[PDB]
Amino acid sequence: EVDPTHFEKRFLKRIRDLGEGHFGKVELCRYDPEGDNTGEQVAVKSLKPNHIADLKKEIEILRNLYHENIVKYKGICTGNGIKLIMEFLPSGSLKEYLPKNKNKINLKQQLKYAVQICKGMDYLGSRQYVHRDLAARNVLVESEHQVKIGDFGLTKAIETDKEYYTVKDDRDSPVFWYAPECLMQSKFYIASDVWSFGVTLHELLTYCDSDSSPMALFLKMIGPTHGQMTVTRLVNTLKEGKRLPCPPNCPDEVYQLMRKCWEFQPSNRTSFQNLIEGFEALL
Ligand SMILES: Cc1n[nH]c2[nH]c(=O)cc([C@H]3CC[C@H](CC#N)CC3)c12
Repeated sequence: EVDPTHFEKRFLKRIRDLGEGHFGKVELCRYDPEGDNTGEQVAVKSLKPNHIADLKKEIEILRNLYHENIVKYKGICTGNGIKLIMEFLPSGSLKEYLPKNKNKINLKQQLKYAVQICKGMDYLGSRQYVHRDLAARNVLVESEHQVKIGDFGLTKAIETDKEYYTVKDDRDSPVFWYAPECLMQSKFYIASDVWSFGVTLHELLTYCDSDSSPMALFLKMIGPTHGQMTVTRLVNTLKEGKRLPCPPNCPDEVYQLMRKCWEFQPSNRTSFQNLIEGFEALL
């Protein structure tokens, strides 16, 4: 019998590199058994040359997630060493899509994408998981009307009888998408992911312009060349009460909901289900 989720490594042939996430690297590949370039194009995540247990945990997370605004698990490709086979969204991430499609995508469509991310993140949060990496580069574009969350490499399960995941390894962390308690105390909540959405929402409203990215804007405020002290400087700036400014051609009613995602203490911060009600009211 043939398992459809069991992808043989020999048939799987590469096309291009799509992205790389700390240790795992994601490559576009054509799975073509018959050998005439008629095969299905699939996204193929695998380890950069261990973090096999981390990838195996990521695989088992994604396999059991079923949601419209979350990327589809297609299968696995297994000597040891394992590869995660996902569906291929050709339009790509918001980082690549939004700059190239400013004419098609308007504020009304941007808020629809924003709701769809929250619906994916609320589904994720309700299943006792914490994402730890919500940024525009990880938000994929299925079509002009649909977006999906297309990476779960830093996704971890919230522990037993506790409201946060105690972070151990944090070498390459997106510090400019991270809330103060993640930077300071190194313990990641669901309310932390709301902060990360707030920055993703800013990225979305700015059409993922590199000149006005979160990294670029924070570096303009705190200082461009401080290196090792950058993160402690970044906290001290957020302690004073200095947030990312309102994007150009962004309403205050949108920006105020974005500001509610960046309240200092997580206990008095807005949630995803609350944000859906906020955006839909404007729609
Ligand atoms: C899955 C995935 N399926 N289809 C796609 N098309 C893309 O252009 C990019 C991707 C992904 C490539 C890997 C990055 C990881 C990061 N940071 C997320 C985005 C995918």
